[PDB]
Parts: sequence; C-alpha cells; structure tokens
Amino acid sequence: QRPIVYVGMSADLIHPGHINILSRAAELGDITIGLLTDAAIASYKRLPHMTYEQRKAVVENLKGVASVVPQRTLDYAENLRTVRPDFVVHGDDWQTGVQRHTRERVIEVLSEWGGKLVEIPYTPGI
Amino acid sequence: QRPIVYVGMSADLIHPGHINILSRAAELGDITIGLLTDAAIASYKRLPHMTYEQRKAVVENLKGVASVVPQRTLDYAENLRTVRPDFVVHGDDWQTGVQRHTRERVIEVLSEWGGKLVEIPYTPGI
Ligand SMILES: Nc1ccn([C@@H]2O[C@H](COP(=O)(O)OP(=O)(O)CCO)[C@@H](O)[C@H]2O)c(=O)n1
Ligand SMILES: Nc1ccn([C@@H]2O[C@H](COP(=O)(O)OP(=O)(O)CCO)[C@@H](O)[C@H]2O)c(=O)n1
Repeated sequence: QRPIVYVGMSADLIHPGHINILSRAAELGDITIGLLTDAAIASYKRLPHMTYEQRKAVVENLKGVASVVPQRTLDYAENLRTVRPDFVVHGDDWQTGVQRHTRERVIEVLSEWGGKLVEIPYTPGI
Repeated sequence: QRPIVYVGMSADLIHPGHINILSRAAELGDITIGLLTDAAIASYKRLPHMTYEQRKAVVENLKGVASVVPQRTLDYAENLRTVRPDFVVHGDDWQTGVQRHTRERVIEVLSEWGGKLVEIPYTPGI
C-alpha cells in the first residue's frame, strides 16, 4: 500500500494553515488524522469550542484524509506505535514552546521503524 | 455527466451543519459551491473573519466539492443562470427571515430549466 502519513490536530476551527498541512501531507501518502481529545488539548492549551465528534465530522470530510483516530494525549508515542506511520507532518511552531518535548519524542519514536517527521512552515497571520 | 448541485455558502467557519449540507448535496450529484463574497454577505449579515480566498482554500478541500465559484450577491439568479444546476441545496432556515425572498427567487428561476430546490433541516445548536 501507499505510505501512511500521521497528522495530529486539535482542529477546533479549520483555516488555511490546516489545509496547507493536509495538502503537504497528501504529497507523502494516505493521511490518518490523530484528532486530539479534550483531555489531550486541555493539557497544553485552552479547550476547543467544538466537541470531539463535531471536530471529527469536519476533519473526516477534508480531502486527502483516509482515517481519523482519537489521540488521547498530547504525546504521540502510543498512537505512533499503533499506526506505525511512515511519516508524521507538523508545522514548525512546535520547534519552540510548549510542544517541543512532544516533538522530540515523535522523532525518537519514529526512528524505531524508520519513520520520518516532515515539518512545514507555519502559516502566519491566522 | 452527473447532475450539478449548487450550494451557496458564506462558510466563514466550517462546522457540522455545513458538512451535513454537503453530505446531503453529494447524494444529488457533483457539488459546485457558490461562495459568497464580502459584499454579498455584508448585504444581509455581519462580515466574515476570513477573506474570500481564505474561505475558498477551506471549502475547495471538502469532500464532494467539484468546483467553487464566486457568488457576488445574496441573490442566486445570476449564478443559477450561468451554472444551470439540476439541484440547489439549502438548510430550511431561509424559509423565514432575511433570506426568504432570495429562496423564493431560487425556486422560480430554477423552474426555467426544471431545476429543483432540496431543503434540509438546519442543524440546531451550532
Ligand atoms: N496557522 C497555522 C495553524 C496551524 N498550523 C499547523 O496545523 C496543524 C494542526 O494544528 P492544531 O490543530 O493546532 O494541532 P496541534 O495543537 O499542533 C496537535 C498536536 O501537535 C499543526 O501541524 C500546526 O503546526 C499551521 O501550519 N499554521
Ligand atoms: N447549523 C447550521 C448552519 C448552516 N446550515 C446550512 O449550511 C449552508 C451554508 O450556510 P451559510 O454558510 O451560513 O450560507 P448562507 O448565508 O445561507 C448562503 C446564502 O444562502 C446553508 O444551506 C445553511 O442552511 C445548516 O444546515 N445548519
């Protein structure tokens, strides 16, 4: 099969930054969205306005998205070990600040099966 | 070809109500979104936070959407005469209130080539 591309998202309100990520991810293979739960999101930022099921109804309908799975924690390891993607895609915002430790763990965990992180310039102004 | 289904949207922030409309519309054929411009939207409600190009980047990436065209006015006639869709889909909110006259004109204009309006229960609570 095609490679598996894992994309973590809160995705409270979809905007062109998200679309950019998904468009870049689709270049790498079939996208599985790791849709973060309330509890995951609450652990590092403000809770979203929309519920998990509401956010899922939107994101599952974005072009390029093959599957959507819950990501119950900010940390990606448990999901990465289950789905074993070839790629993870994220914006470069998480090189600094609250998600940096989670980013480092994505790189180290993916190395276990030779997966790669691909980072995209964050879309400014939105 | 498949039937052409016209769906008017401001689509400032996509939520499951919109997804429902698009999912119902896709049952009828290939979706063309009439994406309303600022000037169109300003004529009957508050201006959106996102620009036309920002809203288009999102909506063009929704599953089932074949084409996106600007709709420069609240009134649908000019676009309907150009695209000549078999169907128009809208929520039933516009049976009452500010869009009711536009709704009536959709029905009458579509009759010119035997197109039909299909209305969907508005998604409450969002
Ligand atoms: N203006 C923006 C806003 C978001 N993004 C990227 O979208 C992706 C999804 O963002 P979000 O839903 O905020 O998810 P995260 O909180 O980063 C999920 C956990 O890593 C992410 O890769 C982010 O860098 C982006 O590239 N540009
Ligand atoms: N909770 C909601 C919100 C919107 N909708 C439907 O989505 C469609 C798009 O809504 P919007 O982007 O607000 O477009 P309109 O301002 O109605 C476009 C001009 O008719 C429309 O058919 C509306 O009835 C819906 O069915 N349920």
